[PDB]
Amino acid sequence: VQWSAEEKQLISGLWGKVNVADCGAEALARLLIVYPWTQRFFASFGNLSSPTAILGNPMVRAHGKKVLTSFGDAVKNLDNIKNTFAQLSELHCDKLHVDPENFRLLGDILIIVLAAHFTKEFTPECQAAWQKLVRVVAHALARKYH
Amino acid sequence: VQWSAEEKQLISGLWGKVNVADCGAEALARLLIVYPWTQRFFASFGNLSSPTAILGNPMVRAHGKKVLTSFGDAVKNLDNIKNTFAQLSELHCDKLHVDPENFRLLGDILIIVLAAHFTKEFTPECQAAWQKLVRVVAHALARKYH
Amino acid sequence: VLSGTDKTNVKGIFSKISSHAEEYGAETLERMFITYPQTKTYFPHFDLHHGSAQIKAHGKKVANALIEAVNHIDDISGALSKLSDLHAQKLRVDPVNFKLLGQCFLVVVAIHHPSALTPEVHASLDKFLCAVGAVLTAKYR
Amino acid sequence: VLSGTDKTNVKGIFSKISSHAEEYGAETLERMFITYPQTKTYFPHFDLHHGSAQIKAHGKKVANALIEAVNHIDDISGALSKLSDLHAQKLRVDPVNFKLLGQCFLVVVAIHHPSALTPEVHASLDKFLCAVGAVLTAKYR
Ligand code: HEM
Ligand code: HEM
Ligand code: HEM
Ligand code: HEM
Repeated sequence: VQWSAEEKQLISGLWGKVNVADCGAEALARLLIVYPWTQRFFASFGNLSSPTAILGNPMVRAHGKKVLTSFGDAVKNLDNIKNTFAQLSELHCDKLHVDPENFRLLGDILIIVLAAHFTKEFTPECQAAWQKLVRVVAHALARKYH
Repeated sequence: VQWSAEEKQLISGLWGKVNVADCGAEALARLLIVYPWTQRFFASFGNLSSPTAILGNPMVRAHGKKVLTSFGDAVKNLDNIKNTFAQLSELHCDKLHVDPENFRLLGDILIIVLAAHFTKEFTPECQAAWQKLVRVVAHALARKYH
Repeated sequence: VLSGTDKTNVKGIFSKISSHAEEYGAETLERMFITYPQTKTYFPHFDLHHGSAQIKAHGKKVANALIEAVNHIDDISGALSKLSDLHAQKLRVDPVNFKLLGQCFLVVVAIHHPSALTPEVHASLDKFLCAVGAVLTAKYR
Repeated sequence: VLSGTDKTNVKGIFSKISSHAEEYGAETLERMFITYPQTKTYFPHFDLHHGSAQIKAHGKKVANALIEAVNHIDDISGALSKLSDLHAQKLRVDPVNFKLLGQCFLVVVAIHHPSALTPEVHASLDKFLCAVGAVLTAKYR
């Protein structure tokens, strides 16, 4: 994948401002509320019984931070993404068997959460660069299926 | 992707028996009939206004054959699929803009055509190997999107 | 929506499938497991070996549920409402999986009734399996 | 389907628009064209530069269709059924494209109404957009 100077600037620009912990908690929790089937991978996390339960859940909140941190690792090495996510691709693909379609729904939610946090600062060019990012991340995360 | 001895056998054994012209034409016609939005890419082909017309269309029939000859290029060089399909990826991705979801649907249709043509010889093990080959072909053909 | 022709096609091809319903369900299931092994995670309680009694028995049920939907083709949602609760609410079946099961069922019909699975019957069957998939995941919607 | 709570959630956030159909529809499309450039293929006849008059005019129609659907939320089909002919039969819009636009609409909402796009309202809005998408691609089924 090719990253233009402007894309790189839009990505690193926004990333410096991102509340990894809250945006992270929010994105994961939205995933489980909006796409209720994904709750199945998170049976270990306990009570996923209501939107309020999911938003209230400490393991949901804590896992969210680390998923977003791991997106941060992509931001931090845009040209080495496929390697950065290899060990995570095996876990997701071989150990957990998560359909890659869901990597895509997570990316989309992250866009919406980043939209809400950044408001008008989340310009069309910015949505476009960040969407590409979550796309490149989903693809690297799926490569153990191929 | 790795290839077992058993898979390599199931693919090559069956391929030698495939009617490329007929299975090719049929799989392309079924694509157009079951998923009519794929007709948009085939306006140069003329009359696709009904199933009968689609099945009678010589350009559909002739393109159908080339598509299956192409799958045979994959069969013929199973470890070198990514490179075999590279120009075709630029075409379908860079020039034609085909959503890769349609690569999956075509492969699904081709598996169904192989099933009808081979009946009980299309064993579960055989399906699993053939489904796998089309999945790797579609993945190689989506390479220019990534 | 399924047209009147769609319904006749489906009704018709199920008429050739009725006597072998149970066998076909089991074969679809078995095909799904080997072709799409990740679907097995939903069946940790089953002996997943080809020809096991649990697959054979489950396969009969699945084929019967489709036959029941064909019998209430005018209103599939009314006839399979129960199964939606099971699949979406209790089981958390990932929506991608329904296409995998539908594909295998199509492989099975093609294998046993090739002349009968013409491109148009194929079109209508696909539509039908999709609607049924749509009912069973309606609790997500 | 959409629960009484969903219908309530959607109408609420659509009231919060609400005099902003023109600008939100336009923004939705602009975002769609830059984020997913492949969707530009359906508009060869438009000037696709940001803020073009055609996009402004078109975004107005898209938003008003969505408002008309919020208005007749008990029978969305009934109200937007004429659009399926256009999208599916005439335009042959690939079904994948409906999610993309939905995605952009949700973003445009999040940007303007960040506190009102609660996970529950986001879920209900998702349900609504998918049901709209289902009506527009209905001539595919
Ligand atoms: C596409 C973006 C994603 C990224 C960047 C990502 C990243 C991560 C990371 C960093 C971990 C940490 C591993 C650990 O500490 O055990 C993880 C684990 C996990 N992921 Fe994701 N993931 C993604 C998508 C998904 C999706 C879509 C699902 C299912 C809907 C999922 C299911 C899981 C589960 C069940 C775990 C382990 C939970 C546990 O046992 O503690 N992941 N992922
Ligand atoms: C899934 C595996 C596929 C394979 C192996 C394949 C193979 C080929 C080959 C060998 C060509 C020859 C290039 C040419 O004649 O211009 C071609 C062209 C083309 N492909 Fe595909 N294809 C696949 C999928 C698809 C799909 C799903 C679509 C659209 C729904 C599509 C749309 C086209 C079109 C419109 C052309 C050019 C037709 C022409 O004007 O000559 N292809 N493909
Ligand atoms: C549209 C296609 C499907 C139909 C018609 C269908 C029908 C059924 C039926 C009739 C039952 C039995 C309810 C009972 O035990 O009385 C059932 C249960 C079940 N289904 Fe499905 N189903 C479908 C799709 C799926 C898919 C795609 C999966 C996952 C790949 C799945 C996994 C299961 C599981 C795990 C059970 C519980 C099995 C048990 O404990 O006995 N089903 N389904
Ligand atoms: C569910 C979301 C959508 C809604 C509510 C919607 C609504 C509309 C409306 C109200 C019109 C005008 C109809 C008329 O003037 O007769 C229209 C036309 C059109 N739509 Fe959509 N649409 C949606 C999705 C899409 C998507 C995803 C695409 C393609 C990416 C698309 C492409 C078009 C095109 C090319 C026209 C013709 C516009 C023109 O030439 O002026 N629509 N749509």
